[PDB]
Amino acid sequence: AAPVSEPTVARQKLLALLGQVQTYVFQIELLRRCDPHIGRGKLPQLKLNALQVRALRRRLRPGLEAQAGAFLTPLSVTLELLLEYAWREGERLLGSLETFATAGDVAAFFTETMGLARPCPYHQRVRLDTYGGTVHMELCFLHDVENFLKQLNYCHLITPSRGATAALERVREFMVGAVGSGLIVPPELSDPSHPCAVCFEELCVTANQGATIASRLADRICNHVTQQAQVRLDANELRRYLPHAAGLSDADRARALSVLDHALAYAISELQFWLASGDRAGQTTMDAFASNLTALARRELQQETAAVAVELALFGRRAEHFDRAFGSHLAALDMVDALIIGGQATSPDDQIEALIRACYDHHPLLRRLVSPEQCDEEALRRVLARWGDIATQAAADVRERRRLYADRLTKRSLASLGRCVREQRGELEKMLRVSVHGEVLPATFAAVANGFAARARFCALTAGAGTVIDNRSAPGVFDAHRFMRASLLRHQVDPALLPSITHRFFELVNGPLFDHSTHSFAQPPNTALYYSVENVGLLPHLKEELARFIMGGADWAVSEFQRFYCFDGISGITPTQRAAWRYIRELIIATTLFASVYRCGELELRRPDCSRPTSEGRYRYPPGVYLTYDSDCPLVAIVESAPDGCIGPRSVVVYDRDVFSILYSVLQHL
Amino acid sequence: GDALRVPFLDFATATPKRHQTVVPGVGTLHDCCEHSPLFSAVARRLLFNSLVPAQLKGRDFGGDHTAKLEFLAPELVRAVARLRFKECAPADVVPQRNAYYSVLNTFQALHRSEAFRQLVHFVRDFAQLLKTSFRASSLTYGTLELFQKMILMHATYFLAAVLLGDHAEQVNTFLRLVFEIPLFSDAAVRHFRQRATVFLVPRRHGKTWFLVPLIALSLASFRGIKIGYTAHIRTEPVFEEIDACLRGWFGSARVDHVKGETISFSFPDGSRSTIVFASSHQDFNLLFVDEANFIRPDAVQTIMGFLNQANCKIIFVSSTNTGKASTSFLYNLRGAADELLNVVTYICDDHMPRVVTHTNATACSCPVLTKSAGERFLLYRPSTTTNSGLMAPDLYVYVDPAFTANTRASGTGVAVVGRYRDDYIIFALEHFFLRALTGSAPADIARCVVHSLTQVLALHPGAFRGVRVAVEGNSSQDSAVAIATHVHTEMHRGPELLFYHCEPPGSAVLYPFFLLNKQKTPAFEHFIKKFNSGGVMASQEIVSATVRLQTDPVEYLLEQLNNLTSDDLMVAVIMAIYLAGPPHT
Amino acid sequence: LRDTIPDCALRSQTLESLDARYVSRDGAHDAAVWFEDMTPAELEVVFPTTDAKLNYLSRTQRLASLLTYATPDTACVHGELLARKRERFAAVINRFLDLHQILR
Ligand SMILES: Nc1ncnc2c1ncn2[C@@H]1O[C@H](COP(=O)(O)OP(=O)(O)O)[C@@H](O)[C@H]1O
Ligand code: BEF
Ligand SMILES: [Mg+2]
Ligand SMILES: [Zn+2]
Ligand SMILES: [Zn+2]
Repeated sequence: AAPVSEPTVARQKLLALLGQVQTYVFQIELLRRCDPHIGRGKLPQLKLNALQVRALRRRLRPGLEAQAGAFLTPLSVTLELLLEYAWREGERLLGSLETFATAGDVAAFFTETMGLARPCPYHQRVRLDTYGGTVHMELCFLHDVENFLKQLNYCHLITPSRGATAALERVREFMVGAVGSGLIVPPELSDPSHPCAVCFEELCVTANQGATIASRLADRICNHVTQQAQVRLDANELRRYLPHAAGLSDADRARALSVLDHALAYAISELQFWLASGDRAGQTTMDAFASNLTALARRELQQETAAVAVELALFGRRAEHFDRAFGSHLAALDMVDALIIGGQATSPDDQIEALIRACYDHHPLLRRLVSPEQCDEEALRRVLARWGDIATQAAADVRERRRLYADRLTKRSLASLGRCVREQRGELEKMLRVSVHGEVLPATFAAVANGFAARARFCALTAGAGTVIDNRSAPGVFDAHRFMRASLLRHQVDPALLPSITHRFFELVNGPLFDHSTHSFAQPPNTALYYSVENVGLLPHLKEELARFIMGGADWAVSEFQRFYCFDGISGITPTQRAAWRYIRELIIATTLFASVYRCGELELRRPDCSRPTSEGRYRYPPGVYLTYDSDCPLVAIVESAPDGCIGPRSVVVYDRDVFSILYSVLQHL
Repeated sequence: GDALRVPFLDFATATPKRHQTVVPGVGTLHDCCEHSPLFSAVARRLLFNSLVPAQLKGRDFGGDHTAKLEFLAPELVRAVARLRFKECAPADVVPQRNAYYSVLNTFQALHRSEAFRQLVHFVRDFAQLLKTSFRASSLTYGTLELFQKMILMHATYFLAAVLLGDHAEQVNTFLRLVFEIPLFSDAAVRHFRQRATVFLVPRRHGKTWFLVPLIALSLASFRGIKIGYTAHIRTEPVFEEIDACLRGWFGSARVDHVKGETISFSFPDGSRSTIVFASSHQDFNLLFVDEANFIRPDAVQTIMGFLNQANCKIIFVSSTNTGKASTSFLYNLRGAADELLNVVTYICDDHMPRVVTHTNATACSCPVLTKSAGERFLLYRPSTTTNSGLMAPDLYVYVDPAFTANTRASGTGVAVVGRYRDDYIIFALEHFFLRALTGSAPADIARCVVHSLTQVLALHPGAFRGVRVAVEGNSSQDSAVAIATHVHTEMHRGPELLFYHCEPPGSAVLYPFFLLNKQKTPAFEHFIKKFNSGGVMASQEIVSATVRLQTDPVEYLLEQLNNLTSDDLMVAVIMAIYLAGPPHT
Repeated sequence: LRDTIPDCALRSQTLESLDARYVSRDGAHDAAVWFEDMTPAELEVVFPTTDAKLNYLSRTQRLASLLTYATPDTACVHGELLARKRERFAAVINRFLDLHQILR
């Protein structure tokens, strides 16, 4: 039990290296805000680390290159993104620090590094390049990359391999710039109101009190592509840490603590412009929020003064970071622009608590708020148990309608009030708390690139290894194709088999992203396709043509002689998908009829997107007739591969564009 | 379990100990690597991917690994095996090794917990029995429907937190993996931990085909945990089916039962978990209420009492018919509840959203404005009389007249709106019905709107410099002009009054009416977007003389608005807001 | 297994020269994956915690993402998103305060 498989030790080494690279890209995102007079001091360390990353992504470059072409994995994708972004930022920061000391300007260095004058590097083009027309969109945000990846998984059965790899490279090049930081997710690219692919998968699964799922995807903040990380920061932070600082002489540390002790001895004015209802004179909630914000401002200003004093004591220089060199642009922002960004000495959680200690005070409703579980419990218990006259009349009716409104707000509508207060609190917390990143983008990117690279790898891997008897070049294959077509266009579909065709059809029209049918808790292909179809918003007049596409001597012979998987005539994204569905239904019904007429062998109508690699470089494509989704060589029949499974010297395969030609060549070879 | 038995990986680093943290499986890393879910959720899954047995990776997962989580190319592994770190700090090597091996020993000790062996023997046995679609095998596939997986999650995430309490985070992650639903926000997984959840399945969709395997495997795998069960008409089929399957795929010497009563499964110990049936009428921990729309009193008391316990999760799986879909006992619960009951419906709220959930239907058996925006709208009203500084100094009033009486569509709609911050707020509403055979319909309508305006003006004195009035003329231009003329005259008894004017086609005359045509679609489109984002609200002291003897005016407006896909008030409100080209004096 | 930091220690020698002379050479072995420590000391006295450092790193990011969107691109759809998000958060916080003012 001593030896562990070498891939496990290599994965542990890669995890350690990913952690180190993440630490390095954190030091980088720190030195992008530090004073240039200190960047010049840390110049040799940054140069050494840049050399390290350069020499690192050359020992892994051929490895990661072979990996991308064979079954990408979230670890490899995250490592590629972090290595590339760390290399980029290392070179850029080194260049921007060496540009400094030629100009000697701090504001210029900050407008360079933090990117204050760059021309919005968060734009990108894709050019999906499907059959029947090439639809091109523009990645701007993160949810846009997620939507494009889901769109590619959906229209996976039309786009070719190389077009998909090109689009995926042009998407990874944007992810390197967006998901490359992996830690702070700049707010220019984040729209949490847009639910990602997993918000739908966790809304289908959780409770839905009526409320069709399309009516719940409007209120969700989606909490997955940009997490919150719940940062907490003490009050007397530096005073706790100054006695035990690293590399400080005891005399200097003592006099620094002395200077600290000695020095320890927002836009509130713009609150009255806010719409504050209720009584104007007296203890109100807006004044309490103003007092809380004033206390937080006092704490932050005190911490800042203490920091300036202790820096003047220890080093003797008032360092200029990105919050002190741009204090002119700061300290002039409105209340909201100071709430969204601010508090280098507090935490967004301190702002949340400063608001909530002002809202919830001295009051029924708070009981429902604090513990909704007991509220639903008591609900279930209750269910189981069961001109002058104008002015005066205006005042009177407004009195008797404010009374009725308050009576409603205290007696009824408590479900709606609880839901609305919870959602408002969530919309606050998601805005204030520090969004770090999510783990959805690399997961979906790997899940889609895996399927596409698997299709390409099967197309390239069954090239030789035996007889490659091709039926796309037709000497007389008409003679043996029309005969088989007439021999299969003769029998009935035997509707006792439709519960199998309706499953082996959705198992092919589906995509490689949403498995949901190979989970070992598998769901039928119905829902496995309903996910990949409803996520990418589909016209309801198309969603029924998925379910009812098999309930019905034609309609399973819609292919021409040589052009089975060929969309030369049609153009678009809906009609191309319709022709793809026609061709796939035709293949399935043809296979079923061939089994129900001839008892030669089994076909099982497999897909190349399956057959995940083993511990190392082994694929073992099993026998059967594959779909391969390739308009240049759609049908590939592996009549017999090998005793082990992998395509070896005895793995005679049959290419063909013509479905019935495959169904005849299988019979001839078996 | 493979990734738990990994050696130290010396892996020296430069970060001070005051910052570094210990991630399992790997050595000691800087603290930032614990804040970024990009690396944390990878170093946390490649480890828990070893506790998951080999029968829960999937149908096609790879040879001997979850190839979509742990796969290194045959060239990247050979190029990685030649990477070597600093490897050491002789004064600092021993503490780091101790910390890493201590965390990994915590994990390994979690691997050996008997209560965890039971949870494994449950989920693995379930995913294995499901391969044969729950046949009578002693121990083409048997795919679960969606709710047949939600019930399993509700049972497993509960029994995990109850039997294994000292491993909340680790077992939570292990179950997230084993259900193949990783990267789930902890709010949902926490929602799975709740008790007293209600299901509503249509008949013949499969509720007893999945319960009795759930019951049998929640019996035979876990130990010492009872299982309640109750139904109205004396449960005998489900009881006999549980007996059959248990004696089938387990030793029939182990099962012991008396007809229509306690079933018990034996064990090497004296655990002997039971299914005591409460249909004929202590600690149960399941109490599978199999029918919850037909209960008789004095039987609801046991269910109301078991709620007082802390270990029971009363699952109200109860069938529906769609001929009695609105069950007198549960479908009312969706009113005042939060993540409690989940219906299994394929024809949703409307008469035909079936095309939406069409592909979601079993294969074997073969609203413009959002509700939240409406609830938020009626639920929160700003007090305009005390926040007047937030209002724009202009009032906009739209009159959508109907010049008939004794008809339901004969109502005249009036709306008085303005800007509030950058949003829109309604100050007044009227849904006015002509008295039959009056001689002065335009003046009656004018008197109605003037009375509304006056009240709004008196409630906010000195707030408004202008009021701009549009009278829709589609019905009758002359009658619309007459209304404007009476409004004009009556208002003559400060704020300036301006009418929208219209130069009808082929005319040079500017009439004080508004013609609603090309601007309808933009107006509606903008409203819908604004309303849905929380940008249109009603004044807390909203005025209405005509909606003051039967219903709340805001509630009434919202009923009309929820018809978007008698509309005089909706049209007036949407158009008054659209108004808020120049109108004049 | 000699480390890279005790390999080269000298004057500026612009980064590409070092890459050419030390690591791009094919005769090397490419050991020593030990990184260095680049965060300074003047940045630890004032932010002495990965939590505080991350909070400051996020505050400056949220400020920079405001200064760049405040030659005539004038649309920069990221700018419109960042204005819509601010104008939504303002209304949401105002209504969250006002509603609890009314609940009394
Ligand atoms: N996804 C499914 N997996 C397994 N059986 C299913 C599925 N969908 C439908 N069935 C079939 O439906 C039947 C279950 O009906 P049952 O649950 O007893 O109905 P009721 O809800 O009226 O008690 C079984 O014949 C079962 O095979
Ligand atoms: F679908 Be049933 F319970 F006859
Ligand atoms: Mg029955
Ligand atoms: Zn999301
Ligand atoms: Zn832009």
